[PDB]
Amino acid sequence: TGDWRSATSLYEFSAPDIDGKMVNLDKYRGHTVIVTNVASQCGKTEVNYKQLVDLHERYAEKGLRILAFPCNQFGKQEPGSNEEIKEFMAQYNVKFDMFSKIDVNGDNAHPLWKWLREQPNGKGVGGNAIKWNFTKFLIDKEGKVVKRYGPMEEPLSIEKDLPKYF
Repeated sequence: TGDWRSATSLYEFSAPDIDGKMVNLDKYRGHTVIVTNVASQCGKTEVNYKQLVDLHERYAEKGLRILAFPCNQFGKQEPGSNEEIKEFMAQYNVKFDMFSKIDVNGDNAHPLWKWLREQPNGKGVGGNAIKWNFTKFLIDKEGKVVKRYGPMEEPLSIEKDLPKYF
């Protein structure tokens, strides 16, 4: 319907986790959140998964949550099923929150990702499309997008921004 456009925070959305269960994202109320689109066959798959796991291990106890959305729109680098994707992330000891595969660009993009890219701090410079695998959005404890990091920005580079939003 498009009726997601009236939302003004992360907490108005729901999305299915990687086991297929619908997660109401208002569960993240009051937490600091990173949302990222992931892929298993990307040149930066390893550095992003290793460093997202490191961020989660070190900062979950400070209220950080990480929401990972698989996406096959970037070089068909997430071709596997949700069950295969779940198995893949086990080699990295992923313990943050894993979601079912989605599109992030175009008319079929999941409404959460359409919304993320329309935010004042989520929309980028000359257009808001997701450029490639492992874009990250940093979301504050009120559910607002505060920063967007591109595919080349390694997760450890979010660390310098993260604690101030605690």
